[PDB]
Amino acid sequence: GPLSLSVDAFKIPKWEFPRKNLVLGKTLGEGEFGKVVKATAFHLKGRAGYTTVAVKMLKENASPSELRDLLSEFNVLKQVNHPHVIKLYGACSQDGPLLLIVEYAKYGSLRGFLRESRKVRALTMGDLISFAWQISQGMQYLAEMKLVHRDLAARNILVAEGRKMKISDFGLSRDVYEEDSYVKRSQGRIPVKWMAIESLFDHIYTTQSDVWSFGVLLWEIVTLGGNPYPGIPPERLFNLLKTGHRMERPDNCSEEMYRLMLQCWKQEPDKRPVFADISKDLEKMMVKR
Amino acid sequence: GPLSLSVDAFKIPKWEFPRKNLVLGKTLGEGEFGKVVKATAFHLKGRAGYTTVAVKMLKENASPSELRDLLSEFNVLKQVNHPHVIKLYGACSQDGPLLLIVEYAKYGSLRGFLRESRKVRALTMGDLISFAWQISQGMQYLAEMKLVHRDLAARNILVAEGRKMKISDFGLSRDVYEEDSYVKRSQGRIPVKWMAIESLFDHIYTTQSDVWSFGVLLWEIVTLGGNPYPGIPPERLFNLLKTGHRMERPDNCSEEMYRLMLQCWKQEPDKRPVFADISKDLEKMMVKR
Ligand SMILES: Nc1ncnc2c1ncn2[C@@H]1O[C@H](COP(=O)(O)O)[C@@H](O)[C@H]1O
Ligand SMILES: Nc1ncnc2c1ncn2[C@@H]1O[C@H](COP(=O)(O)O)[C@@H](O)[C@H]1O
Repeated sequence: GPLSLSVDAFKIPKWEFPRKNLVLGKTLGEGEFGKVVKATAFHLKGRAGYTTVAVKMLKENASPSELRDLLSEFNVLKQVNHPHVIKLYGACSQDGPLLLIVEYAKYGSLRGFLRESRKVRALTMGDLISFAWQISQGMQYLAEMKLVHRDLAARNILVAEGRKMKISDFGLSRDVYEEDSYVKRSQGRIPVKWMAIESLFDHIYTTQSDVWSFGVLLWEIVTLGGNPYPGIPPERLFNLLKTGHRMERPDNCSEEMYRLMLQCWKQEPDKRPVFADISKDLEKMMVKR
Repeated sequence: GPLSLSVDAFKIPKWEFPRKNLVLGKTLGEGEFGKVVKATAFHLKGRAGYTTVAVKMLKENASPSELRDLLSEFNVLKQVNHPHVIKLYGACSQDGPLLLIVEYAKYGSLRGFLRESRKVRALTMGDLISFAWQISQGMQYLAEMKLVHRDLAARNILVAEGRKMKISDFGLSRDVYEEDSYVKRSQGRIPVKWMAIESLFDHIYTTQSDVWSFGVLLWEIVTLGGNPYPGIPPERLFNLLKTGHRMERPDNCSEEMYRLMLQCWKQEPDKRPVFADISKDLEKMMVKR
Protein backbone atom coordinates (compact mmCIF):
# COMPACT_ATOMS: atom_id res chain seq x y z
CA GLY A 1 0.00 0.00 0.00
CA PRO A 2 1.05 3.69 0.06
CA LEU A 3 3.31 3.20 3.13
CA SER A 4 5.25 0.09 2.07
CA LEU A 5 5.92 2.16 -1.05
CA SER A 6 7.19 5.12 0.98
CA VAL A 7 9.28 2.98 3.30
CA ASP A 8 11.03 1.06 0.49
CA ALA A 9 11.38 4.27 -1.63
CA PHE A 10 12.98 5.92 1.36
CA LYS A 11 15.30 3.01 2.26
CA ILE A 12 16.57 2.40 -1.37
CA PRO A 13 21.81 12.10 1.35
CA LYS A 14 21.93 15.89 1.78
CA TRP A 15 20.18 14.72 4.96
CA GLU A 16 21.70 11.41 6.08
CA PHE A 17 23.75 11.74 9.29
CA PRO A 18 25.91 8.84 10.67
CA ARG A 19 24.20 7.17 13.67
CA LYS A 20 27.55 6.67 15.47
CA ASN A 21 27.97 10.49 15.62
CA LEU A 22 24.68 10.95 17.52
CA VAL A 23 24.33 10.40 21.26
CA LEU A 24 20.85 10.33 22.83
CA GLY A 25 19.84 11.62 26.28
CA LYS A 26 16.79 12.51 28.30
CA THR A 27 13.22 12.46 27.04
CA LEU A 28 11.91 15.92 26.36
CA GLY A 29 8.28 14.85 25.73
CA GLU A 30 5.84 12.81 23.61
CA GLY A 31 3.50 14.20 20.94
CA GLU A 32 0.63 12.33 19.22
CA PHE A 33 2.99 10.19 17.04
CA GLY A 34 6.56 10.91 18.07
CA LYS A 35 8.74 11.01 21.11
CA VAL A 36 11.45 13.68 21.40
CA VAL A 37 14.81 13.17 23.21
CA LYS A 38 17.61 15.67 23.92
CA ALA A 39 20.65 14.70 21.91
CA THR A 40 24.15 15.78 20.83
CA ALA A 41 25.63 15.42 17.36
CA PHE A 42 29.28 15.14 16.35
CA HIS A 43 30.43 17.09 13.30
CA LEU A 44 26.93 18.02 12.23
CA LYS A 45 26.70 19.88 8.86
CA GLY A 46 30.00 21.80 8.96
CA ARG A 47 29.88 22.61 12.73
CA ALA A 48 33.04 21.42 14.50
CA GLY A 49 32.65 19.45 17.74
CA TYR A 50 29.30 18.53 19.30
CA THR A 51 26.03 20.36 18.78
CA THR A 52 23.10 20.02 21.17
CA VAL A 53 20.05 18.96 19.10
CA ALA A 54 16.58 17.49 19.58
CA VAL A 55 15.71 14.08 18.12
CA LYS A 56 12.26 12.77 17.02
CA MET A 57 11.57 9.06 16.83
CA LEU A 58 8.70 6.57 16.90
CA LYS A 59 7.32 5.51 20.33
CA GLU A 60 7.03 1.90 21.55
CA ASN A 61 4.56 0.00 19.33
CA ALA A 62 4.25 2.61 16.63
CA SER A 63 1.35 2.10 14.24
CA PRO A 64 1.42 2.53 10.41
CA SER A 65 -0.22 5.89 10.93
CA GLU A 66 2.55 7.11 13.25
CA LEU A 67 5.29 5.93 10.95
CA ARG A 68 3.62 7.70 8.04
CA ASP A 69 3.31 10.83 10.15
CA LEU A 70 6.99 10.78 10.98
CA LEU A 71 8.01 10.29 7.32
CA SER A 72 5.66 13.09 6.41
CA GLU A 73 7.11 15.59 8.93
CA PHE A 74 10.53 14.69 7.60
CA ASN A 75 9.38 15.37 4.06
CA VAL A 76 7.93 18.80 5.09
CA LEU A 77 10.91 19.95 7.21
CA LYS A 78 13.18 19.37 4.17
CA GLN A 79 11.36 22.06 2.12
CA VAL A 80 11.07 24.62 4.80
CA ASN A 81 13.37 27.38 6.01
CA HIS A 82 12.39 30.38 8.10
CA PRO A 83 13.71 31.84 11.36
CA HIS A 84 10.35 31.08 12.99
CA VAL A 85 10.01 27.47 11.76
CA ILE A 86 11.96 24.73 13.59
CA LYS A 87 15.06 23.80 11.59
CA LEU A 88 15.90 20.30 10.35
CA TYR A 89 19.56 19.06 10.31
CA GLY A 90 19.46 15.42 9.24
CA ALA A 91 18.22 11.92 9.81
CA CYS A 92 19.40 8.43 10.63
CA SER A 93 17.51 5.88 8.51
CA GLN A 94 20.28 3.45 7.63
CA ASP A 95 20.86 1.01 10.55
CA GLY A 96 18.42 1.52 13.43
CA PRO A 97 15.14 3.22 14.25
CA LEU A 98 14.20 6.25 12.12
CA LEU A 99 15.39 9.43 13.84
CA LEU A 100 14.94 13.06 12.89
CA ILE A 101 17.53 15.47 14.15
CA VAL A 102 16.17 18.99 14.52
CA GLU A 103 17.07 22.33 16.14
CA TYR A 104 16.98 22.33 19.98
CA ALA A 105 14.74 24.97 21.54
CA LYS A 106 15.99 25.42 25.09
CA TYR A 107 12.72 26.67 26.70
CA GLY A 108 10.61 23.84 25.38
CA SER A 109 7.02 24.23 24.30
CA LEU A 110 5.29 27.57 24.44
CA ARG A 111 2.50 26.12 26.60
CA GLY A 112 4.98 25.00 29.30
CA PHE A 113 6.88 28.24 28.95
CA LEU A 114 3.75 30.33 29.48
CA ARG A 115 2.39 28.21 32.30
CA GLU A 116 5.67 28.69 34.24
CA SER A 117 5.30 32.46 34.08
CA ARG A 118 3.11 35.32 35.45
CA LYS A 119 1.95 38.71 33.95
CA VAL A 120 3.32 42.07 35.25
CA ARG A 121 9.36 34.62 34.29
CA ALA A 122 7.46 37.94 34.42
CA LEU A 123 5.99 38.72 31.00
CA THR A 124 4.57 42.02 29.75
CA MET A 125 1.56 42.25 27.40
CA GLY A 126 4.24 43.30 24.89
CA ASP A 127 6.14 40.04 25.15
CA LEU A 128 2.95 38.06 24.44
CA ILE A 129 2.16 40.34 21.45
CA SER A 130 5.73 39.75 20.29
CA PHE A 131 5.26 35.97 20.59
CA ALA A 132 2.00 35.97 18.62
CA TRP A 133 3.57 38.20 15.94
CA GLN A 134 6.55 35.83 15.40
CA ILE A 135 4.30 32.84 15.02
CA SER A 136 2.09 34.81 12.60
CA GLN A 137 5.22 35.72 10.55
CA GLY A 138 6.00 32.00 10.32
CA MET A 139 2.46 31.11 9.32
CA GLN A 140 2.50 33.70 6.49
CA TYR A 141 5.66 32.05 5.17
CA LEU A 142 4.05 28.57 5.25
CA ALA A 143 0.81 29.83 3.74
CA GLU A 144 2.97 31.31 0.92
CA MET A 145 4.76 27.89 0.62
CA LYS A 146 1.17 26.52 0.19
CA LEU A 147 1.24 24.38 3.35
CA VAL A 148 -1.57 23.93 5.77
CA HIS A 149 -0.16 23.25 9.18
CA ARG A 150 -3.43 21.81 10.71
CA ASP A 151 -2.18 21.43 14.26
CA LEU A 152 -1.44 24.97 15.44
CA ALA A 153 -1.54 25.04 19.26
CA ALA A 154 0.70 26.37 22.10
CA ARG A 155 2.09 22.81 22.73
CA ASN A 156 3.38 22.83 19.09
CA ILE A 157 5.27 26.11 19.21
CA LEU A 158 8.74 25.91 20.75
CA VAL A 159 10.69 28.66 22.52
CA ALA A 160 14.38 28.89 21.52
CA GLU A 161 17.41 30.93 22.73
CA GLY A 162 16.43 34.63 22.88
CA ARG A 163 12.75 33.68 23.46
CA LYS A 164 12.33 33.07 19.69
CA MET A 165 9.15 31.25 18.56
CA LYS A 166 9.60 28.16 16.39
CA ILE A 167 6.58 26.60 14.70
CA SER A 168 6.86 22.85 15.23
CA ASP A 169 5.24 19.40 14.73
CA PHE A 170 4.76 19.00 10.96
CA GLY A 171 3.47 15.41 11.05
CA LEU A 172 0.01 16.49 9.94
CA SER A 173 0.92 19.36 7.55
CA ARG A 174 -0.33 19.07 4.00
CA ASP A 175 0.50 20.44 0.60
CA VAL A 176 -2.18 22.59 -0.98
CA TYR A 177 -0.62 24.13 -4.18
CA GLU A 178 -3.08 22.38 -6.44
CA GLU A 179 -6.45 23.07 -4.84
CA ASP A 180 -5.98 25.40 -1.85
CA SER A 181 -7.63 22.90 0.50
CA TYR A 182 -6.82 19.61 2.15
CA VAL A 183 -9.87 17.43 2.72
CA LYS A 184 -9.62 14.30 4.79
CA ARG A 185 -12.30 11.58 4.51
CA SER A 186 -11.84 9.88 7.90
CA GLN A 187 -11.71 11.55 11.34
CA GLY A 188 -8.83 13.95 11.99
CA ARG A 189 -6.30 13.29 14.72
CA ILE A 190 -6.19 17.05 15.80
CA PRO A 191 -7.78 18.07 19.13
CA VAL A 192 -11.34 19.28 18.64
CA LYS A 193 -11.02 22.53 20.61
CA TRP A 194 -8.42 23.90 18.17
CA MET A 195 -10.21 22.98 14.90
CA ALA A 196 -12.16 25.38 12.65
CA ILE A 197 -15.91 24.77 12.47
CA GLU A 198 -15.66 23.59 8.79
CA SER A 199 -12.79 21.21 9.65
CA LEU A 200 -14.88 19.78 12.47
CA PHE A 201 -18.12 19.38 10.44
CA ASP A 202 -16.86 19.04 6.83
CA HIS A 203 -13.21 17.81 7.04
CA ILE A 204 -11.94 20.77 5.01
CA TYR A 205 -8.50 22.24 5.94
CA THR A 206 -7.14 25.49 4.54
CA THR A 207 -4.92 28.38 5.52
CA GLN A 208 -8.15 29.92 6.75
CA SER A 209 -8.68 27.08 9.22
CA ASP A 210 -5.02 27.54 10.38
CA VAL A 211 -6.17 31.07 11.18
CA TRP A 212 -8.96 29.62 13.35
CA SER A 213 -6.39 27.58 15.23
CA PHE A 214 -4.20 30.65 15.49
CA GLY A 215 -7.12 32.40 17.14
CA VAL A 216 -7.20 29.63 19.77
CA LEU A 217 -3.43 29.86 20.07
CA LEU A 218 -3.88 33.65 20.73
CA TRP A 219 -6.34 32.81 23.51
CA GLU A 220 -3.68 30.48 24.90
CA ILE A 221 -0.98 33.14 24.82
CA VAL A 222 -3.10 35.89 26.38
CA THR A 223 -4.24 33.52 29.20
CA LEU A 224 -0.66 32.32 29.84
CA GLY A 225 -1.41 28.80 28.70
CA GLY A 226 -5.03 28.36 29.79
CA ASN A 227 -7.20 25.45 28.63
CA PRO A 228 -9.65 26.40 25.79
CA TYR A 229 -13.39 26.05 26.47
CA PRO A 230 -12.53 25.11 30.03
CA GLY A 231 -14.95 22.58 31.58
CA ILE A 232 -16.75 21.99 28.26
CA PRO A 233 -16.44 18.40 26.89
CA PRO A 234 -15.11 18.21 23.28
CA GLU A 235 -18.37 16.54 22.13
CA ARG A 236 -20.40 19.68 23.06
CA LEU A 237 -18.27 21.52 20.49
CA PHE A 238 -20.34 20.60 17.52
CA ASN A 239 -23.46 22.26 18.75
CA LEU A 240 -21.86 25.16 20.67
CA LEU A 241 -19.88 26.27 17.60
CA LYS A 242 -22.74 25.89 15.09
CA THR A 243 -25.09 27.90 17.29
CA GLY A 244 -22.55 30.74 17.14
CA HIS A 245 -20.97 30.55 20.59
CA ARG A 246 -17.30 31.41 21.06
CA MET A 247 -14.95 31.77 24.09
CA GLU A 248 -15.64 34.78 26.29
CA ARG A 249 -13.08 37.61 26.43
CA PRO A 250 -10.46 36.43 28.93
CA ASP A 251 -8.96 38.67 31.66
CA ASN A 252 -5.87 40.74 30.90
CA CYS A 253 -7.04 41.11 27.28
CA SER A 254 -7.74 44.44 25.57
CA GLU A 255 -10.86 45.09 23.46
CA GLU A 256 -8.79 45.17 20.22
CA MET A 257 -7.03 41.86 21.09
CA TYR A 258 -10.31 40.12 21.75
CA ARG A 259 -11.64 41.51 18.43
CA LEU A 260 -8.78 39.72 16.68
CA MET A 261 -9.66 36.29 18.18
CA LEU A 262 -13.37 36.68 17.34
CA GLN A 263 -12.35 37.59 13.88
CA CYS A 264 -10.20 34.43 13.56
CA TRP A 265 -13.33 32.53 14.66
CA LYS A 266 -15.84 33.86 12.06
CA GLN A 267 -18.03 31.07 10.81
CA GLU A 268 -17.39 32.04 7.17
CA PRO A 269 -13.68 31.24 6.34
CA ASP A 270 -13.35 34.20 3.92
CA LYS A 271 -14.38 36.65 6.65
CA ARG A 272 -11.30 35.69 8.78
CA PRO A 273 -8.10 37.72 8.46
CA VAL A 274 -5.13 36.30 6.50
CA PHE A 275 -1.84 35.97 8.37
CA ALA A 276 -0.54 39.21 6.84
CA ASP A 277 -3.53 41.02 8.32
CA ILE A 278 -2.98 39.29 11.66
CA SER A 279 0.68 40.36 11.59
CA LYS A 280 -0.33 43.98 10.74
CA ASP A 281 -2.86 43.94 13.66
CA LEU A 282 -0.34 42.74 16.27
CA GLU A 283 2.33 45.24 15.10
CA LYS A 284 -0.25 47.97 15.47
CA MET A 285 -1.12 46.92 19.09
CA MET A 286 2.60 46.65 19.86
CA VAL A 287 3.39 50.22 18.86
CA LYS A 288 0.38 51.71 20.72
CA ARG A 289 1.92 50.07 23.92
CA GLY B 1 -20.01 14.92 8.78
CA PRO B 2 -20.39 11.32 10.07
CA LEU B 3 -19.38 12.29 13.65
CA SER B 4 -21.58 15.36 14.19
CA LEU B 5 -24.33 12.99 13.07
CA SER B 6 -23.34 10.36 15.64
CA VAL B 7 -22.91 12.87 18.44
CA ASP B 8 -26.31 14.55 17.91
CA ALA B 9 -28.01 11.14 17.28
CA PHE B 10 -26.53 9.94 20.53
CA LYS B 11 -27.41 13.06 22.58
CA ILE B 12 -31.08 13.32 21.32
CA PRO B 13 -31.59 4.31 28.21
CA LYS B 14 -31.10 0.61 29.00
CA TRP B 15 -27.59 2.04 29.40
CA GLU B 16 -27.82 5.53 30.90
CA PHE B 17 -26.52 5.69 34.49
CA PRO B 18 -26.92 8.85 36.69
CA ARG B 19 -23.60 10.76 36.95
CA LYS B 20 -24.25 11.65 40.63
CA ASN B 21 -24.17 7.90 41.49
CA LEU B 22 -20.64 7.48 40.09
CA VAL B 23 -17.50 8.44 42.01
CA LEU B 24 -14.14 8.49 40.20
CA GLY B 25 -10.72 7.55 41.62
CA LYS B 26 -7.22 6.73 40.54
CA THR B 27 -6.04 6.43 36.95
CA LEU B 28 -5.57 2.84 35.91
CA GLY B 29 -3.91 3.63 32.54
CA GLU B 30 -4.21 5.27 29.11
CA GLY B 31 -4.81 3.45 25.80
CA GLU B 32 -4.52 4.94 22.29
CA PHE B 33 -7.80 6.94 22.59
CA GLY B 34 -9.13 6.55 26.12
CA LYS B 35 -8.06 6.93 29.68
CA VAL B 36 -9.33 4.47 32.30
CA VAL B 37 -9.99 5.38 35.98
CA LYS B 38 -10.99 3.14 38.91
CA ALA B 39 -14.50 4.04 39.99
CA THR B 40 -17.43 3.04 42.22
CA ALA B 41 -21.09 3.08 41.26
CA PHE B 42 -24.13 3.45 43.50
CA HIS B 43 -27.14 1.23 42.80
CA LEU B 44 -25.79 -0.02 39.49
CA LYS B 45 -28.20 -2.26 37.50
CA GLY B 46 -30.04 -3.96 40.38
CA ARG B 47 -26.94 -4.34 42.65
CA ALA B 48 -27.53 -2.78 46.08
CA GLY B 49 -24.85 -0.47 47.50
CA TYR B 50 -21.62 0.43 45.69
CA THR B 51 -19.93 -1.64 43.00
CA THR B 52 -16.27 -1.19 42.09
CA VAL B 53 -16.10 -0.55 38.31
CA ALA B 54 -13.69 0.78 35.69
CA VAL B 55 -14.50 3.94 33.73
CA LYS B 56 -13.33 4.91 30.20
CA MET B 57 -13.27 8.53 29.11
CA LEU B 58 -11.60 10.84 26.60
CA LYS B 59 -8.12 12.22 27.45
CA GLU B 60 -7.18 15.91 27.55
CA ASN B 61 -7.53 17.41 24.04
CA ALA B 62 -9.33 14.48 22.47
CA SER B 63 -9.48 14.55 18.67
CA PRO B 64 -12.52 13.69 16.47
CA SER B 65 -10.91 10.33 15.88
CA GLU B 66 -10.70 9.54 19.60
CA LEU B 67 -14.26 10.60 20.24
CA ARG B 68 -15.43 8.42 17.37
CA ASP B 69 -13.40 5.54 18.76
CA LEU B 70 -14.99 5.89 22.16
CA LEU B 71 -18.54 6.01 20.70
CA SER B 72 -17.66 2.99 18.62
CA GLU B 73 -16.41 0.89 21.58
CA PHE B 74 -19.61 1.83 23.37
CA ASN B 75 -21.67 0.67 20.41
CA VAL B 76 -19.77 -2.68 20.28
CA LEU B 77 -19.85 -3.41 24.04
CA LYS B 78 -23.67 -3.06 23.94
CA GLN B 79 -24.02 -6.07 21.58
CA VAL B 80 -21.59 -8.32 23.25
CA ASN B 81 -21.88 -10.78 26.12
CA HIS B 82 -19.46 -13.57 26.95
CA PRO B 83 -17.61 -14.57 30.12
CA HIS B 84 -14.31 -13.82 28.37
CA VAL B 85 -15.28 -10.40 26.93
CA ILE B 86 -15.19 -7.36 29.26
CA LYS B 87 -18.71 -6.49 30.41
CA LEU B 88 -20.40 -3.12 29.92
CA TYR B 89 -22.74 -1.68 32.64
CA GLY B 90 -23.73 1.80 31.50
CA ALA B 91 -22.72 5.27 30.46
CA CYS B 92 -23.00 8.89 31.48
CA SER B 93 -23.66 11.07 28.42
CA GLN B 94 -26.18 13.53 29.79
CA ASP B 95 -24.37 16.32 31.73
CA GLY B 96 -20.58 16.00 31.59
CA PRO B 97 -17.83 14.23 29.70
CA LEU B 98 -18.76 10.93 28.02
CA LEU B 99 -17.96 8.04 30.37
CA LEU B 100 -18.22 4.30 29.86
CA ILE B 101 -18.67 2.20 32.94
CA VAL B 102 -17.34 -1.32 32.49
CA GLU B 103 -16.43 -4.39 34.57
CA TYR B 104 -13.34 -3.96 36.81
CA ALA B 105 -10.59 -6.52 36.28
CA LYS B 106 -8.53 -6.49 39.46
CA TYR B 107 -5.18 -7.73 38.00
CA GLY B 108 -5.10 -5.20 35.21
CA SER B 109 -3.74 -5.91 31.77
CA LEU B 110 -2.38 -9.30 30.87
CA ARG B 111 0.95 -7.78 29.81
CA GLY B 112 1.50 -6.21 33.26
CA PHE B 113 0.25 -9.36 34.92
CA LEU B 114 2.69 -11.55 33.01
CA ARG B 115 5.63 -9.20 33.39
CA GLU B 116 5.19 -9.27 37.20
CA SER B 117 5.51 -13.04 37.25
CA ARG B 118 8.08 -15.85 36.68
CA LYS B 119 7.80 -19.45 35.25
CA VAL B 120 8.18 -22.55 37.50
CA ARG B 121 3.30 -14.93 40.83
CA ALA B 122 4.77 -18.31 39.79
CA LEU B 123 3.00 -19.57 36.66
CA THR B 124 3.07 -23.06 35.16
CA MET B 125 3.07 -23.74 31.40
CA GLY B 126 -0.49 -24.92 32.12
CA ASP B 127 -1.63 -21.54 33.41
CA LEU B 128 -0.35 -19.84 30.23
CA ILE B 129 -2.11 -22.50 28.07
CA SER B 130 -5.24 -21.84 30.11
CA PHE B 131 -4.93 -18.08 29.50
CA ALA B 132 -4.49 -18.49 25.73
CA TRP B 133 -7.44 -20.92 25.61
CA GLN B 134 -9.82 -18.47 27.36
CA ILE B 135 -8.91 -15.67 25.01
CA SER B 136 -9.36 -18.04 22.04
CA GLN B 137 -12.85 -18.99 23.38
CA GLY B 138 -13.71 -15.28 23.43
CA MET B 139 -12.39 -14.72 19.93
CA GLN B 140 -14.50 -17.61 18.55
CA TYR B 141 -17.57 -15.95 20.06
CA LEU B 142 -16.71 -12.57 18.44
CA ALA B 143 -15.86 -14.19 15.11
CA GLU B 144 -19.32 -15.86 15.29
CA MET B 145 -20.84 -12.40 16.13
CA LYS B 146 -19.07 -11.29 12.87
CA LEU B 147 -16.74 -8.80 14.59
CA VAL B 148 -13.13 -8.24 13.78
CA HIS B 149 -11.34 -7.09 16.87
CA ARG B 150 -8.22 -5.67 15.05
CA ASP B 151 -6.20 -4.81 18.13
CA LEU B 152 -5.52 -8.15 19.83
CA ALA B 153 -2.44 -7.78 22.06
CA ALA B 154 -1.49 -8.64 25.69
CA ARG B 155 -2.04 -4.97 26.77
CA ASN B 156 -5.71 -5.32 25.59
CA ILE B 157 -6.58 -8.46 27.54
CA LEU B 158 -7.50 -7.89 31.17
CA VAL B 159 -7.14 -10.30 34.10
CA ALA B 160 -10.16 -10.44 36.44
CA GLU B 161 -10.95 -12.15 39.79
CA GLY B 162 -10.02 -15.85 39.53
CA ARG B 163 -7.37 -15.05 36.88
CA LYS B 164 -10.12 -14.91 34.20
CA MET B 165 -9.17 -13.41 30.80
CA LYS B 166 -11.33 -10.57 29.49
CA ILE B 167 -10.92 -9.40 25.91
CA SER B 168 -10.88 -5.59 26.02
CA ASP B 169 -10.48 -2.32 24.04
CA PHE B 170 -13.19 -2.39 21.34
CA GLY B 171 -12.53 1.11 19.96
CA LEU B 172 -11.24 -0.28 16.69
CA SER B 173 -13.51 -3.36 16.29
CA ARG B 174 -15.56 -3.55 13.13
CA ASP B 175 -18.68 -5.26 11.90
CA VAL B 176 -18.17 -7.72 9.07
CA TYR B 177 -21.56 -9.52 8.55
CA GLU B 178 -21.94 -8.19 5.05
CA GLU B 179 -18.59 -8.88 3.43
CA ASP B 180 -16.37 -10.82 5.87
CA SER B 181 -13.65 -8.17 5.70
CA TYR B 182 -13.03 -4.67 6.95
CA VAL B 183 -10.85 -2.61 4.64
CA LYS B 184 -9.53 0.75 5.72
CA ARG B 185 -8.28 3.26 3.13
CA SER B 186 -5.97 5.36 5.34
CA GLN B 187 -3.25 4.11 7.71
CA GLY B 188 -4.36 1.97 10.65
CA ARG B 189 -3.78 3.07 14.21
CA ILE B 190 -2.79 -0.52 15.39
CA PRO B 191 0.88 -1.24 16.26
CA VAL B 192 2.73 -2.70 13.28
CA LYS B 193 4.28 -5.68 15.10
CA TRP B 194 0.83 -7.16 15.84
CA MET B 195 -0.70 -6.73 12.35
CA ALA B 196 -1.16 -9.48 9.73
CA ILE B 197 0.96 -9.11 6.59
CA GLU B 198 -2.16 -8.35 4.44
CA SER B 199 -3.37 -5.72 6.95
CA LEU B 200 0.05 -4.11 6.83
CA PHE B 201 0.41 -4.12 3.00
CA ASP B 202 -3.23 -4.13 1.79
CA HIS B 203 -5.37 -2.68 4.65
CA ILE B 204 -7.58 -5.78 4.77
CA TYR B 205 -8.87 -6.94 8.22
CA THR B 206 -10.62 -10.24 8.82
CA THR B 207 -11.03 -12.87 11.50
CA GLN B 208 -8.01 -14.44 9.86
CA SER B 209 -5.89 -11.36 10.61
CA ASP B 210 -7.18 -11.48 14.25
CA VAL B 211 -5.65 -14.96 14.23
CA TRP B 212 -2.31 -13.43 13.17
CA SER B 213 -2.51 -11.04 16.10
CA PHE B 214 -3.47 -13.92 18.34
CA GLY B 215 -0.29 -15.64 17.23
CA VAL B 216 1.68 -12.59 18.43
CA LEU B 217 -0.37 -12.57 21.61
CA LEU B 218 0.64 -16.29 22.09
CA TRP B 219 4.28 -15.27 21.73
CA GLU B 220 3.63 -12.65 24.40
CA ILE B 221 2.07 -15.14 26.79
CA VAL B 222 4.75 -17.81 26.37
CA THR B 223 7.54 -15.20 26.90
CA LEU B 224 5.78 -13.73 29.97
CA GLY B 225 5.15 -10.41 28.29
CA GLY B 226 8.20 -10.06 26.04
CA ASN B 227 8.44 -7.43 23.29
CA PRO B 228 7.75 -8.84 19.76
CA TYR B 229 10.55 -8.63 17.16
CA PRO B 230 12.79 -7.23 19.89
CA GLY B 231 15.34 -4.69 18.62
CA ILE B 232 13.78 -4.58 15.13
CA PRO B 233 12.31 -1.16 14.13
CA PRO B 234 8.64 -1.32 12.99
CA GLU B 235 9.62 0.03 9.53
CA ARG B 236 11.78 -3.10 8.85
CA LEU B 237 8.56 -5.10 9.19
CA PHE B 238 7.42 -4.64 5.66
CA ASN B 239 10.39 -6.33 4.13
CA LEU B 240 11.10 -8.89 6.89
CA LEU B 241 7.53 -10.23 6.72
CA LYS B 242 7.27 -10.31 2.91
CA THR B 243 10.56 -12.18 2.61
CA GLY B 244 9.05 -14.87 4.85
CA HIS B 245 10.79 -14.19 8.15
CA ARG B 246 8.97 -14.79 11.44
CA MET B 247 9.95 -14.66 15.16
CA GLU B 248 12.28 -17.43 16.29
CA ARG B 249 10.99 -20.08 18.72
CA PRO B 250 11.29 -18.47 22.17
CA ASP B 251 12.65 -20.30 25.25
CA ASN B 252 10.28 -22.26 27.47
CA CYS B 253 8.16 -23.11 24.41
CA SER B 254 7.43 -26.65 23.20
CA GLU B 255 7.71 -27.71 19.55
CA GLU B 256 3.89 -28.04 19.24
CA MET B 257 3.31 -24.57 20.77
CA TYR B 258 5.74 -22.94 18.37
CA ARG B 259 4.01 -24.79 15.49
CA LEU B 260 0.78 -23.05 16.48
CA MET B 261 2.31 -19.52 16.30
CA LEU B 262 3.93 -20.22 12.90
CA GLN B 263 0.63 -21.46 11.73
CA CYS B 264 -1.12 -18.24 12.87
CA TRP B 265 1.56 -16.41 10.84
CA LYS B 266 1.11 -18.17 7.45
CA GLN B 267 1.31 -15.67 4.64
CA GLU B 268 -1.91 -17.01 3.07
CA PRO B 269 -4.87 -16.11 5.40
CA ASP B 270 -6.82 -19.30 4.55
CA LYS B 271 -3.89 -21.48 5.66
CA ARG B 272 -4.15 -20.10 9.27
CA PRO B 273 -6.24 -21.97 11.84
CA VAL B 274 -9.68 -20.62 12.84
CA PHE B 275 -10.24 -19.89 16.52
CA ALA B 276 -12.05 -23.20 17.00
CA ASP B 277 -8.96 -25.00 15.74
CA ILE B 278 -6.75 -22.87 17.99
CA SER B 279 -8.98 -23.73 20.95
CA LYS B 280 -8.83 -27.48 20.06
CA ASP B 281 -4.99 -27.25 19.82
CA LEU B 282 -4.53 -25.61 23.24
CA GLU B 283 -6.95 -28.07 24.94
CA LYS B 284 -4.92 -30.88 23.44
CA MET B 285 -1.59 -29.48 24.81
CA MET B 286 -3.27 -28.91 28.18
CA VAL B 287 -4.34 -32.52 28.61
CA LYS B 288 -0.95 -33.96 27.53
CA ARG B 289 0.55 -31.87 30.49
N1 LIG C 1 13.16 20.85 19.16
C1 LIG C 1 12.68 20.61 20.40
N2 LIG C 1 13.35 21.08 21.48
C2 LIG C 1 12.92 20.89 22.74
N3 LIG C 1 11.80 20.21 23.00
C3 LIG C 1 11.01 19.70 22.02
C4 LIG C 1 11.42 19.87 20.61
N4 LIG C 1 10.50 19.25 19.84
C5 LIG C 1 9.58 18.74 20.69
N5 LIG C 1 9.87 18.99 21.98
C6 LIG C 1 9.08 18.55 23.19
O1 LIG C 1 8.43 17.27 23.01
C7 LIG C 1 7.01 17.46 22.86
C8 LIG C 1 6.40 16.65 21.72
O2 LIG C 1 6.85 17.09 20.43
P1 LIG C 1 5.99 16.81 19.07
O3 LIG C 1 6.00 15.29 19.06
O4 LIG C 1 6.75 17.42 17.91
O5 LIG C 1 4.65 17.53 19.28
C9 LIG C 1 6.84 18.98 22.67
O6 LIG C 1 5.56 19.46 23.10
C10 LIG C 1 7.98 19.56 23.48
O7 LIG C 1 7.70 19.45 24.87
N1 LIG D 1 -11.74 -2.80 33.12
C1 LIG D 1 -10.49 -2.45 33.47
N2 LIG D 1 -10.01 -2.76 34.70
C2 LIG D 1 -8.76 -2.45 35.10
N3 LIG D 1 -7.91 -1.80 34.29
C3 LIG D 1 -8.24 -1.45 33.02
C4 LIG D 1 -9.58 -1.77 32.52
N4 LIG D 1 -9.67 -1.29 31.25
C5 LIG D 1 -8.46 -0.73 30.97
N5 LIG D 1 -7.61 -0.82 32.02
C6 LIG D 1 -6.20 -0.29 32.07
O1 LIG D 1 -6.02 0.92 31.30
C7 LIG D 1 -5.25 0.63 30.11
C8 LIG D 1 -5.82 1.27 28.85
O2 LIG D 1 -7.09 0.71 28.47
P1 LIG D 1 -7.66 0.78 26.95
O3 LIG D 1 -7.76 2.30 26.77
O4 LIG D 1 -9.01 0.09 26.92
O5 LIG D 1 -6.63 0.02 26.10
C9 LIG D 1 -5.21 -0.90 30.04
O6 LIG D 1 -4.06 -1.40 29.34
C10 LIG D 1 -5.24 -1.32 31.49
O7 LIG D 1 -3.98 -1.07 32.10
